[PDB]
Amino acid sequence: TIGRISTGSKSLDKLLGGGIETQAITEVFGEFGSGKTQLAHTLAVMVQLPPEEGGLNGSAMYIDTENTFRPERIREIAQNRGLDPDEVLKHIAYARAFNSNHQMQLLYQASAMMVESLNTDRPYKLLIVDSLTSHFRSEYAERQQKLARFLAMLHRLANEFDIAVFVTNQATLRVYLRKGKGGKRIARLIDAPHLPEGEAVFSITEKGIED
Repeated sequence: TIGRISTGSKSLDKLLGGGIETQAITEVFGEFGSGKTQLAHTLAVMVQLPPEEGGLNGSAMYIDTENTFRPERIREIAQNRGLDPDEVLKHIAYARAFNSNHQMQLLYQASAMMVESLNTDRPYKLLIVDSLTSHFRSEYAERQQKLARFLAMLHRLANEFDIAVFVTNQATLRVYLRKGKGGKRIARLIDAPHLPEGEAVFSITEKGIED
C-alpha cells in the first residue's frame, strides 16, 4: 500500500495523483528559486501530519549538499500550519553532505537511523536529498557510474523502509519546475507512465507551498 505526502498544494497534489508517493523517488528539477527547495521544506513538515491532514505521522531526513536547509523556514511553515515548530524541527534529521562519497555514505547512516526509528510512533517516512547531483557534477560516463548506484541505494531505502524519497535537481517521477507570474511557480510532469503530462500552478507562501 503506497502512502502519499501532500505537497501543501491541492493543484500540485492533483497533478501528482494525490501527493508524493512512498516506495518511489520523486525528482524535482529546475533553476535556483524555482520552488524545488521550498517544496522539500514543506514536505519535511507535511509528512509529520496525520494521513487526514496530508501526512504519514512520520519523521524526515534532510540531506543537504549546498547549504539549502533553513530551520527558520521550517519554524515559519510549522507555525503557520498550527504545529509546534520545536517538535517539527525535532523530527527532521539534518545531515550535510561534504562530497559525493560522503553523500552515498549518509544513505548507510540513514539506514541505521531508520531501523532505530521503525518501532516508534514517528518512523522515517521521507528522505530528502537537496540536491542529488551537485557533488557529482563538480567532482567529474564515470560519475555516471557512482550516480545510478546512489539512486539504487535510494530505491532500496524507499522499499526497505516504506519511505517517500524526494530529490531536487537542475527514477520514479520527474517534475519540471519554473517561475511564473507574479511570484507563482509552475510544475510539469515529465515522462510519467501512469499520470497525464499536465501542469499545475502553486504559490510560495508563509505556509511553505500552497495554491
